[PDB]
Amino acid sequence: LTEENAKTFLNNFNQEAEDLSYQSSLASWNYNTNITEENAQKMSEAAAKWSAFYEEQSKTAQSFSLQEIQTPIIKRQLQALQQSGSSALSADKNKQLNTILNTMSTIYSTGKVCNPKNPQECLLLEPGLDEIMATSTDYNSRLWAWEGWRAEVGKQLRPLYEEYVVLKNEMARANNYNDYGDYWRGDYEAEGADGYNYNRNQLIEDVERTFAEIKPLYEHLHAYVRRKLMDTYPSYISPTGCLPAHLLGDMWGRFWTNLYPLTVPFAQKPNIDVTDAMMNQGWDAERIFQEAEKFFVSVGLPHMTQGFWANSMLTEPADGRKVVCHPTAWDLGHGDFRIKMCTKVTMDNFLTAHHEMGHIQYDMAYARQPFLLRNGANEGFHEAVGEIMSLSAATPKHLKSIGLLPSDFQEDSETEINFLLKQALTIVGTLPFTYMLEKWRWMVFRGEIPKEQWMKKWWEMKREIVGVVEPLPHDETYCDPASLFHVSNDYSFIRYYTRTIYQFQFQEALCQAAKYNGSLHKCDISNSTEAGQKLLKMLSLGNSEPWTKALENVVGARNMDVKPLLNYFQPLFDWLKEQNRNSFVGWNTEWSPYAD
Amino acid sequence: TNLCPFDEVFNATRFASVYAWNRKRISNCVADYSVLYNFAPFFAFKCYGVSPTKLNDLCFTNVYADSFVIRGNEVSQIAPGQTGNIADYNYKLPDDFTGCVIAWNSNKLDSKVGGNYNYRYRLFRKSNLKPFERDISTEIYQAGNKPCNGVAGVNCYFPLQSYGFRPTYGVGHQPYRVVVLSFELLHAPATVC
Ligand SMILES: *[C@@H]1O[C@H](CO)[C@@H](O[C@@H]2O[C@H](CO)[C@@H](O)[C@H](O)[C@H]2NC(C)=O)[C@H](O)[C@H]1NC(C)=O
Ligand SMILES: *[C@@H]1O[C@H](CO)[C@@H](O)[C@H](O)[C@H]1NC(C)=O
Repeated sequence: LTEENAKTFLNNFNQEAEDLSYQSSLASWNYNTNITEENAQKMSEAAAKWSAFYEEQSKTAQSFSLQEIQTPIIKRQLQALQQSGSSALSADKNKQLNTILNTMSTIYSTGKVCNPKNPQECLLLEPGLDEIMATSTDYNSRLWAWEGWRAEVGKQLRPLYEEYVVLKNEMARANNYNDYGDYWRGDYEAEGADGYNYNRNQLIEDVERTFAEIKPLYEHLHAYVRRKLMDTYPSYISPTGCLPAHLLGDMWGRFWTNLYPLTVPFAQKPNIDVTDAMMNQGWDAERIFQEAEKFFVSVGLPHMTQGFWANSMLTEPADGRKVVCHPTAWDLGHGDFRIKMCTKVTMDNFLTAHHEMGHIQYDMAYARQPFLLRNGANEGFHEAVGEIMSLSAATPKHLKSIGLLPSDFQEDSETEINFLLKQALTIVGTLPFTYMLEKWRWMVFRGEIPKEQWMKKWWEMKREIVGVVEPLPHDETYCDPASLFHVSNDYSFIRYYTRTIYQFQFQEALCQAAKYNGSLHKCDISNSTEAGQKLLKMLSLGNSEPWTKALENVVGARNMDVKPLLNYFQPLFDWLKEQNRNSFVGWNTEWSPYAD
Repeated sequence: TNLCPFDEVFNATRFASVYAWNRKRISNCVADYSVLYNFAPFFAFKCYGVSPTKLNDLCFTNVYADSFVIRGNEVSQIAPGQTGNIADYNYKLPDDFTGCVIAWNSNKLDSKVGGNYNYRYRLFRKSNLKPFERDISTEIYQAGNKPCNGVAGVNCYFPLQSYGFRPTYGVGHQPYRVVVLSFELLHAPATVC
């Protein structure tokens, strides 16, 4: 039978997985929103039940041939069920991996450093070091905070990361994969027809095919900031050298958005940073989220569910319970959607609200697909879907419509230039970081870097690729990369590289569909249902069709494309070239600020 | 005037499962359909056979009223000529159906934290139901060519599964009490007026 005998099995599996996976999500949400000792044990048991059931179902489903039988939908569902993955380990390995992950989470969650002058006052990262890295203007204090965070947590994660990577490579080898890097890269393998084909091996060769074309755009942006930072700390900057690793606007420098007031071209024009206006006019979290929802309603997307407002966190709990303030969008299951985020009255949070609500909208779109296909087409689509809304919501014309900007405001050459520079400082600044991190982790998972050369290779590639230098050499005994949340929680990072192109492609397609004319960076798709429908017809697909077809349905392409990004950033390249007439464009590995 | 017992079928502490609906023969009563709206919030009251307004000046013979509890997605499946997972194996209506349906939401009455598994529905019936057939029997359903003789394994399955209602599922997967009325005029003196 095969086909009709597997249809019945899938019917059995779906309406049992949908009920035994909801409890684990609910327990995880309860533990995350309220940290105690009972919730952790409840989550641990609820995860174990689901793991055992998934193992049994995968073993049952593995023996169904699939040589040439079945319809494509059944074939996709059954192969997804068969692929197994993390449940092909014995109990010993499973429990060791689980306790390693738990110890990682415990160490990273409550890391602390103390002020050298005042030993009593010891600060965490969320309330204590984020503010320092964002606003602190003392070079020595910033270096102190960076060194403390790199010296406390980095000590306690090296052996854990060694054991974790060893176990992950062993599991991936057992899962008929080359390594866990190949396990990560296998998400892009599409095979559903002729022409709609892709290979795991071809992903890496497409990365540098789009990095080199972006490399000289970043060089002019890196040089201009460094010359601008020459006067900020006149002694503590070497123009004939790279940039310090701690004066990058964050703890690691993922987003250089905090450098905008220290790199703004014009100081006389009204500042597009509307945090002051938001604070003055009397805004709160409810107002922020209602304004975010009105945008999606205007585009022509469904309203937020009634339970969303009554169940979402959206605010610091205060009270007496401890929570986790990492923004997330939750899809518990059976139709439940919630958002956990510790919102504050700023603009970064204003855009993060749009990002998370875009995640929620994409999750809502494919609710009618089968359980095994209720996923995004690939890991790099959620971020792009989220960001193509912040792109339209961040424009000064949109800011003026909601009354945030003055009603006598006038757009000129200054406003467009400033807007483009602010957007570039964030979008362009994160691509080298993402590429470096993902490449380094891929080499680590392939085992090409020894334990005695991890830091050496990491910093050498950082110097020759991104172009940032360190204030004091961190010995190999530490583990610098493990200090990141995604590294310590085992999250894929190349999605953060594919977003930076898919978002621009989707933005240009929506601008063309919305009957807009003019420059690309003044689109503001609003009150236009054409773009909404064009986006929804592909959002609703889910994982049922290959990502190549999913992309084509909107863009009319079948691979990555940098041309929309270059079109977006065209008006800045020329200005940077003209303004850098006396620039020493170029960084070197040999120049290190410290002695030897 | 002798009122008709509608309050004891519209106001009950517990309804019955989908696969075994609870039929009730109603006869020799004064049918007052105005008190149906006394509840007020109805998910769907548009109904077949007769005019939207009930036309209370209609005299019928015995009338059947059988009720159950389903999801919100499957409320639209209670209609003549409608197929699916619940109108083929659990409850089917005639193509010339006379009478109609009533449904409303109830989440603060029959859905408890931790889930209640007292509501069950049938799947894999092996043959689409004829109108008004119950099939309470629970024997393992054969899927293949192997004689499973009462033990559920390999490719032989158990036909009943539980809804497991919990609060905060959303309107789609949230309890909806459903009661339907079938009007009969098969000769004989007319009683239900
Ligand atoms: C946060 O979690 C703690 C325990 O994990 C909750 O404290 C208990 O909650 C359960 C749930 O009903 C009950 O036994 C009591 O309300 C609490 N136990 C005791 C001994 O007091 C706490 O209620 C949770 N916080 C919130 C806001 O739900
Ligand atoms: C249903 O019964 C409850 C309690 O018996 C009562 O409070 C309610 O009014 C009744 N609904 C009616 C009469 O419509």
